[PDB]
Amino acid sequence: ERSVRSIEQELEQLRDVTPINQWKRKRSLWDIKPPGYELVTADQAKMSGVFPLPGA
Amino acid sequence: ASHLASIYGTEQDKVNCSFYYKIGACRHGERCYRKHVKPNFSQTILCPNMYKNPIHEPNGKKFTQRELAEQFDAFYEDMFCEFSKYGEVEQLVVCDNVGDHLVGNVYVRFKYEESAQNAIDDLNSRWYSQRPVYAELSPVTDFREACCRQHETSECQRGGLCNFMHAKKPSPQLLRDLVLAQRKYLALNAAE
RNA sequence: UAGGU
Ligand SMILES: [Zn+2]
Ligand SMILES: [Zn+2]
Repeated sequence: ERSVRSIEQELEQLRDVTPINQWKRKRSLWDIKPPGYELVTADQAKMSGVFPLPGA
Repeated sequence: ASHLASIYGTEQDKVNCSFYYKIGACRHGERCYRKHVKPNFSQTILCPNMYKNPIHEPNGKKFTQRELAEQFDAFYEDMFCEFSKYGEVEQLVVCDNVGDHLVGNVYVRFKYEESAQNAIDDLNSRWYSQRPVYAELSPVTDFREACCRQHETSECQRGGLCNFMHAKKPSPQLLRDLVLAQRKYLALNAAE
């Protein structure tokens, strides 16, 4: 099959690029909750009304 | 005489909101009298008000032009990397408007429709920058029909209140490094 | 309920 050949034809051209699942993000703001909300889930926060969208 | 003409999703269509069909966000929202058809299957997802541009803050008038470019790249890098875990990302657009329906909106178009559904199912339970994440499927398909034409060349005379997407483009270095990094991640998961 | 077919 030519699939395995074409796969190990592109990996060599990408020998000096880091795959995106490895990329070290220095200060990623994901999953960062406001102070006190460590036990509050995201769904409970939206229904509480303390975090409204700009339209409302 | 080759095909019947139509006006679906057009500004002449008075029963469907043309702005929601092309841009994915209307200034009237849930109070609009014209139809907002929300797709059940879509390749594009919407995260409203995710990018808070520091220029529109009470104290963010202290950064230089080079510092602003690195800050926006830090946001786009943080966005593209996280969305890539839900499948292949075809395009990522960030809106730099101030209207309440388009300010800081983040659109992500996946390659497969199932990838988009799995993204909104997980993003609605996560946080970002001390705020809960709102995620939903957006009917946007072609971003060219949703971007402001007078904003690509020079600037739009309507300013930040334009109802079309004023997309803030990142640095070409980051965009290229991200597409190459995704291709390797997809190649390394195809070799099994 | 618009500026964009
Ligand atoms: Zn509408
Ligand atoms: Zn504009």
